[PDB]
Amino acid sequence: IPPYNLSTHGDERWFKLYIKHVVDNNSHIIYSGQLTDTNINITLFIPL
Amino acid sequence: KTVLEKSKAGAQSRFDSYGKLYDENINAGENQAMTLRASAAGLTTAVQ
Amino acid sequence: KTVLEKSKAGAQSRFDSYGKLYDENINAGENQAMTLRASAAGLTTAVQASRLAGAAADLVPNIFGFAGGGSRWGAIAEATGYVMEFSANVMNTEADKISQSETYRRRRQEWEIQRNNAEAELKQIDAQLKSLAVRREAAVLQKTS
Amino acid sequence: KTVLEKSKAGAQSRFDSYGKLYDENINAGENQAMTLRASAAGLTTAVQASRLAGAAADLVPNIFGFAGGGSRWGAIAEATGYVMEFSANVMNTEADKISQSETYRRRRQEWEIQRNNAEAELKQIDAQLKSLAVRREAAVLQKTS
Amino acid sequence: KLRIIHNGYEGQKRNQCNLMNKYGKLGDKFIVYTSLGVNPNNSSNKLMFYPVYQYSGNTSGLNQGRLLFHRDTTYPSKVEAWIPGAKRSLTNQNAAIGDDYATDSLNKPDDLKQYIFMTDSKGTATDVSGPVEINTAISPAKVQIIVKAGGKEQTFTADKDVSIQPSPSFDEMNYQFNALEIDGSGLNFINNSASIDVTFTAFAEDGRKLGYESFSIPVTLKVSTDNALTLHHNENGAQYMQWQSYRTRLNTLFARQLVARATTGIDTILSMETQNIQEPQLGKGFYATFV
Amino acid sequence: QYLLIDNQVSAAIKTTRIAEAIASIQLYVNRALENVEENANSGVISRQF
Amino acid sequence: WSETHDLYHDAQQAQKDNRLYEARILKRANPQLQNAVHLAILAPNAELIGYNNQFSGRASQYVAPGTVSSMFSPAAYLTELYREARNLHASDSVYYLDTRRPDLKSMALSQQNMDIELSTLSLSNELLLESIKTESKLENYTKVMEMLSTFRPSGATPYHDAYENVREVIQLQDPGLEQLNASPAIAGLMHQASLLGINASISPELFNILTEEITEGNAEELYKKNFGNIEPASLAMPEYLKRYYNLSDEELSQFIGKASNFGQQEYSNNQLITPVVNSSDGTVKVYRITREYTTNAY
Amino acid sequence: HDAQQAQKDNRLYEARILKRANPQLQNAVHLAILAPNAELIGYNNQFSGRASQYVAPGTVSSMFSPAAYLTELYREARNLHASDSVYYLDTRRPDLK
Amino acid sequence: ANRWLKYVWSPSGYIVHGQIQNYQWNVRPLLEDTSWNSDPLDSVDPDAVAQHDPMHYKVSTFMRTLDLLIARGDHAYRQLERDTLNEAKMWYMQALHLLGDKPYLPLSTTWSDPRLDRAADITTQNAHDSAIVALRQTLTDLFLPQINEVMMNYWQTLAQRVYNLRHNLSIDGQPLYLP
Amino acid sequence: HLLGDKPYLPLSTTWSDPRLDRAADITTQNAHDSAIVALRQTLTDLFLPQINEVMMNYWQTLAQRVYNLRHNLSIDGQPLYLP
Amino acid sequence: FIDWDKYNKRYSTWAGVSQLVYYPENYIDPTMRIGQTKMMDALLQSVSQSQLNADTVEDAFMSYLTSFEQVANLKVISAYHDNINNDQGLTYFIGLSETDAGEYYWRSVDHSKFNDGKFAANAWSEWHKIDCPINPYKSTIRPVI
Repeated sequence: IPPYNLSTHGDERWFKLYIKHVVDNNSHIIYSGQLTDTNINITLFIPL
Repeated sequence: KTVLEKSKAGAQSRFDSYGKLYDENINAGENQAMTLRASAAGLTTAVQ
Repeated sequence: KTVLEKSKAGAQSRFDSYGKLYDENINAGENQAMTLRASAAGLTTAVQASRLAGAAADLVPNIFGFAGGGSRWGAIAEATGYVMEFSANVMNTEADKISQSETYRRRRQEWEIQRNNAEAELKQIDAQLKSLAVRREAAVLQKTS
Repeated sequence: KTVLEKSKAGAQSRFDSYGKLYDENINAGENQAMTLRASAAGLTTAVQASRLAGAAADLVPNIFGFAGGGSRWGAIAEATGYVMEFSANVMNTEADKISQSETYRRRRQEWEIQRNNAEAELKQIDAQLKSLAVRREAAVLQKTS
Repeated sequence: KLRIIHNGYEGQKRNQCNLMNKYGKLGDKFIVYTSLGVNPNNSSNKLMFYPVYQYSGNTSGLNQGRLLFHRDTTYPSKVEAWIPGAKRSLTNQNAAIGDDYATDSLNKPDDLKQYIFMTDSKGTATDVSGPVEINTAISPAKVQIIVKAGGKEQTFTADKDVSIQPSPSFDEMNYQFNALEIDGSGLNFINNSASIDVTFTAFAEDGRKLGYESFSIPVTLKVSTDNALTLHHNENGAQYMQWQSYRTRLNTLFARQLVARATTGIDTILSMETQNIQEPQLGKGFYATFV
Repeated sequence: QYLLIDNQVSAAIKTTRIAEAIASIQLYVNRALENVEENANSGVISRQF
Repeated sequence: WSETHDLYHDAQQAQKDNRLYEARILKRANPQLQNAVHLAILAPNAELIGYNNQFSGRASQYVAPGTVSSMFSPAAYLTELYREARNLHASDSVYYLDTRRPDLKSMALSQQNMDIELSTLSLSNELLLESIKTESKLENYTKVMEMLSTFRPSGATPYHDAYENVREVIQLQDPGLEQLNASPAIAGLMHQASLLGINASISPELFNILTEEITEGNAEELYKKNFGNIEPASLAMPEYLKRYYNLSDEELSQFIGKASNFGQQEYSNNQLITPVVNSSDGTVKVYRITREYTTNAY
Repeated sequence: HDAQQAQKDNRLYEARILKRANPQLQNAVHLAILAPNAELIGYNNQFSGRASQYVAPGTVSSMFSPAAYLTELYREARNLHASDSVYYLDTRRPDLK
Repeated sequence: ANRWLKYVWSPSGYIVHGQIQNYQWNVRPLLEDTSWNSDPLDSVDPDAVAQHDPMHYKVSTFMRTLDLLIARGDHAYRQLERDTLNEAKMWYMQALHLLGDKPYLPLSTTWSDPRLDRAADITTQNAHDSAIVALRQTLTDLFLPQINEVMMNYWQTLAQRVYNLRHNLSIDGQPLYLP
Repeated sequence: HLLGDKPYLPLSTTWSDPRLDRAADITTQNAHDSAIVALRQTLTDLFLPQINEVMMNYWQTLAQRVYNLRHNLSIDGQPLYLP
Repeated sequence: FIDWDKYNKRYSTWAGVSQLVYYPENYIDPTMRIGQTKMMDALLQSVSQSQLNADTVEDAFMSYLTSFEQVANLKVISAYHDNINNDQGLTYFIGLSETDAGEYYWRSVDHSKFNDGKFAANAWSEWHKIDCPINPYKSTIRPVI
């Protein structure tokens, strides 16, 4: 995840990861976090 | 006089303690302990 | 004065000992001893549900073919006989719990008497230290005389 | 002086007795008594593994030929009933272990009080031997007078 | 899979690696001051600053260098980095809590490779010494894996044996290699077991070692010229195990012949004639006396 | 914690020269093993002693 | 790696065999065992010869328990402590063992160093007297005490050691100064500022400090005489003053009041001290506003 | 019930600031308890440096003084009766406020 | 008891096959603070708060290590020998460098001694609650946060135990010298 | 007579009261370990081996018990005669 | 005022619950915990005696680790969800131990505690034991509410 820049993200630091087209064409949330000044390494299991 | 008044107030505390224990024999707990031992042995005619 | 200060320091050691025993009743060990006697006798409804289930299962015949039958006819009377023998052990376990709980109560009530015997002796030796302080002042006035 | 030296030699015999009992708590005998109560209640997982193995072995029919069957249908309810009756004896064995372990703890705490009663009496008689040594010096000065 | 972290040794070096992570990218060059001590004249506590200087113009596009620092004080204060050798001061009025910087007003990094006095004029003073210029860029040609499997060392670098180079980062760099070729012929099999010593290591651009991590892959060889272990029960009562040439007794016939020694009493059981009770030989063989 | 000997001790407390040099080194090791005094040699901490 | 792993576990096994072989010599050479004939414990007598030739007859010299030359003396534990712990830090470090304590390597492992009791505070003073004697490069411990008698800057340092030997004997001969009243014509010879030094620990150099005339002008000159190279902006901090004079927060607040690091000042004991900084000059000028209530306090 | 959950989150977020800003914890190096140092900045700018000012137990300015229990008592109990009542708290006791 | 406290936390590190390790906390979900209860304020539970924030499991293990060092040094005190009081001083100094120095609290604070209606004013409270929501996603009459009193008693006990060691007293303060 | 006589220990030994760095010198230790391996298959700062203290208390108890027997005392040392 | 009679009437109770958010470690007991398993209760009773050496605490840990193995090796057979829809409500599972004539457990997961792609650990309860003579045919067993 890239660090927080106000010009390309906005005034709020929240960010969410969604999964889509896995069992239906709708979306489902797999992560929710807050942007910082440092990268965030996220390792997730993606079902198929 | 203060020496014997502290001795009198100490022997009064034993006469009030052991007198309370003598006047109040078997309490609500120790009544239930001997009731259960009278109920655990009244099952001879029922088991037979 | 040194004689009564060693008597005061000895009665203080009993007031601090029996007062610590009175303030700190049932410890982490003796709590677990009465919890186990409360848990060993809470199995009456569970054993009875296993005796009544084992009795009715044995009333069904188990031998089939050219020679039928096989059910134990005295299964209900065996089950009710086992529950009433086990409930006699439950009532003895419940009686051992309360008799241990009241042995510990009477132990605390004797600790309160031994606490108050040391407190009355501290107040007695403190009054003997006061009269000895007056006996010394009457000896200094004799020294002045 | 001989009166207080026999009192000092008597309070020394209590300080040496209760001090030996306080320093030497649980002996080679009373260690084996609480080891056996810890070993008599560590058989819960072993008895349960024999009741569950005897229950499933008796659910297999044992009579074959022209008349089949023979399995005891209430075998699992008999096995779970025997474990819960045996676990009531385990919880009473575990409670007797802790109640014996805490009876021995309160026995040591009374030995500490009786040790400190003799230590305070040794320091009291040693202060009475000092004032008697001053009472003798006031009697030698009267002899000089 | 080779993994590189840029942090280390929580006292005095973790707070300097957090400054490179927060205020810099991996290809930057820094000055790490490896000798930090308090000034006994101007300090009233044992806290200190942890300075790192960042250069001007690198992977992090920066027009002008700046001196990073980290303070353990929570009160608001200025932070002044006085340089006695260059007669220049880098001062940050109203420093933030923890990580903050003081920009370098004229780009001469060679005035910073000497003694710096950092203070806040409210209790903290630090004798900043021992500058070390580092280059934190990493090329994959210097990231190698050393495999010493028996005879000859085999070195596999990351420029040829990685399909996808990861992004540069101070936090994690996972170097997943391909299926590497190890010549297992020539292993030293001592007690039917060998080993393959795999050593991870990596180097930076200025030649400093980034640490190492040694592994070991145990290889066990199955021999086929031996016989199986065999349990025997001779007709004299002796049981033994046949490990290829030897015979090792399993049971004893002591309790069979103890019964005749136990009819009289314990004085006969615990004598030496009971301790001389013999046991039969293990199968076919004989007794020989060698002088 | 540095000179490994007590300066705020009273003058009525007595040791010997061997038993104080023991307590100096025992105080020295307990600071060196637990990262109180920095740059301790890790190859010596992992010795059998 | 596994080449090192094989040689190191072979080195542990050879180290355990050296402990057992040296034990078997020293067990069976015991005169406690040789007097007991019924044990039938065989002396070595063939590998005992090779042990005594190599180690100068070590197995014939046994000692009583409680001596210094034993294998289990506290001098034998101090030797294994000093052998292992001297390499915990690097040789160029300030936390090196022979750097902080140069007297440990030079101490004799004698019977007199192990039995004879002496004060820990006497051991601590002669360690401090030796370190001051080498840095100032003085002659003996008397020149150290003469240097401390006139040394101004530090917080408890104007310590005239011969003076405390004088004033304490006077506190031991007549406690409470009984001869201050019984002999007025000798007490009249001494000025009352000098008789203050008998009750209160006021050195003859501390009398020179307390009676200086502090004016504008010499205040910069008397500062370097009384404090040295301390910068006055760093001396005036309350956290620095607490550690310098060995004070506490309640003991310092009677002098400089209530202070904090957030730029605020409060009245403590009805007085205020504010280092008011001067704009456009940079100088620091200290005020002292002191309050007394009239017509009510609360 | 959304207002109760937001009220519990305000108690936990303010706690996590004041726990990890403890000088009792900052002297112990071996705990490795990380100071916030990024949301501690926003807390001290809003509340005038509250998380840097800690107090000793037994003072009046604490969060657990008896003056802090009296403040929560007077805040809640002053509205038990109506303002025009004779049993109003500031009517019967004008010296409490 | 030292052997089982070092299965959670060893301040001297861990040695696995002749090499010191990178961690002092043997429990890796204390090494990374993983919350395993996100509803800690449903009931009054001191453990469920510590499950939401596992740093209190660090402070609890820290306090049990201190209770080990103090009670062992109290045991080594009451032998009243020469080398046991010097042993007891070692276990007291070992508990002092785990605590570090005593915290220097600032003595002047932003506390103006307010009125009771100024401190219990609801617009002070509603400005306080709305400011936390602005941080999560004038007020100077607030109450200042407080250091732990039970933690403070560790510095006060160890300052008293060493004071009795340095001045030839008993553990209760009674003198060991003859009057 | 099962113990035999009390062991006569030699009183003068090869003990020169060495410095602490002379006794804790590693080349003294490595000459000690390499000499045992030469025996299994200058150093005079070594520590001398020691008799058993618990065994020594048997000679000291029995010398005290017989002393109380020979001089009309109790087992604790108190006199059995009338002062 | 709902909490008035407990934790708001007295000062000593108000400072108890309000410090429990900030410093709960003053109230954390290592031997007692709200929500501990029955294995931790059986572990505390195995070490509740006084003479407690290194051999006893290792035999009690392996007796703890034996019961830990039975719960970690459970086989989930079937389940039932106590709602119409899968998004809300709570689902009850059922387990199987690795013993012959096995024993069945059950627990819950709360779907209202599902937040951001993962259940919170408060959704899960502990495995509760079923003392019932159960012997289904080819894992044909269902919970239901």
